[PDB]
Amino acid sequence: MCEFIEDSEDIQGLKSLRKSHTSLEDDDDGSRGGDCEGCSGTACSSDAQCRARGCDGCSTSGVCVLSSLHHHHHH
Repeated sequence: MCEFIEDSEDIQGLKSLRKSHTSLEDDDDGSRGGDCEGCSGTACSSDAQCRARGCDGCSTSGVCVLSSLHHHHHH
């Protein structure tokens, strides 16, 4: 679902961010618009899903990060 979350930019039309502000963790901003831009704790076998995460890539360690490929990736 995505009706009042990545849409947190337009508080003009969507003030449904009120209940998101309730947890007092909305102003962290991390989970507003780009909650997926710093995965790491997302284990990928394929980079295509880190690509889909908007993160960057699967690394040597099958994690979703800015993949720094040290001599290709056997994963």
